[PDB]
Amino acid sequence: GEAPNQALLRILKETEFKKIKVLGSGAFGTVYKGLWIPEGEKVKIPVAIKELSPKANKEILDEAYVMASVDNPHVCRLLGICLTSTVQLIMQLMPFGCLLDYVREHKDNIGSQYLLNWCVQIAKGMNYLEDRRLVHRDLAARNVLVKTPQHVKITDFGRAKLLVPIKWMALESILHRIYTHQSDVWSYGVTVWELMTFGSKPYDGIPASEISSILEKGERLPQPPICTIDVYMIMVKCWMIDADSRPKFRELIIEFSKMARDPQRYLVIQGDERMHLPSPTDSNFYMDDVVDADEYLIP
Ligand SMILES: CO[C@H]1CCN(c2nccc(Nc3cc4c(cn3)nc([C@@H](C)O)n4[C@@H](C)C(F)(F)F)n2)C[C@H]1F
Repeated sequence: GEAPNQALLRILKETEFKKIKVLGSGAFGTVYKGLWIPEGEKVKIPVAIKELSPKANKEILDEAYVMASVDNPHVCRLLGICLTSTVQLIMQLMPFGCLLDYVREHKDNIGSQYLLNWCVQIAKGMNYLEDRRLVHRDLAARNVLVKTPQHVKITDFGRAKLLVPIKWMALESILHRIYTHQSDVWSYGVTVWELMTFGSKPYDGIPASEISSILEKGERLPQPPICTIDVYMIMVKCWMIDADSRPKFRELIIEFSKMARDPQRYLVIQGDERMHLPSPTDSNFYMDDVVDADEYLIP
């Protein structure tokens, strides 16, 4: 019926990696910036290490299962796990952090080209997850990470399933707990709104229990000031009541790619194209034998 999942789960020794500093901390545990120095390979790989009760152990292994099973340039994969007293997930270091914080902090240097290219990349990553029959269930700008300003990836498979974030959820999901690739499209629309408003909070000040009612009446997130009607119409289509009436991720790739070819026709930003963001062709952008996880293949 379903294809065998032949993904390899790499078990890493504690001695092969070192923690440098804390990147983030929450109820889940803590995420560290680190370096992975495998076997006798002559490589140093920058990594994010998530360090974690037997039920929270099952939750991290379920996320590890999904994360080890993906392989796409716009999705974050699991590099390996370490089985210590506490289970650790070894992931790629995304040095610019999450896209949500990035748009808030670099707003004055974010042009239309970057915003539209990020929409294309997220749609590509989501289309890949759809090809793998994976429903994300938690797509949001907080769960899109920045490898470089020109390269983003979807992460956080903590809610991902085969075949709660109320303000990012489709109406069928809030009311009936129905999740499909089309409910991920709704979240995609909310994520694009977060990018276009440079990280505004959706339905700010409105309690989560009031969202279902507000959506049923037909209220939607407002048109961001930089968006032309062309961009907003796309967002609005992601928020149709009929799931099948919403665009598909494959069509979202096409639509945002056409717009990314003439970005100033679709997003109106003051001082656009005179804006500068770090690129791997900059002084001290990037230390001996350091290799990015994307260039380090198999054991
Ligand atoms: C709740 O766990 C999440 C944590 C983020 N995850 C993730 N997936 C793949 C790569 C990756 N690397 C990654 C994550 C990073 C990072 C650099 N690289 N810098 C930050 C801070 C400064 O913003 N973070 C956040 C999201 C946090 F600290 F929370 F992790 N991080 C996916 C899940 F493990």
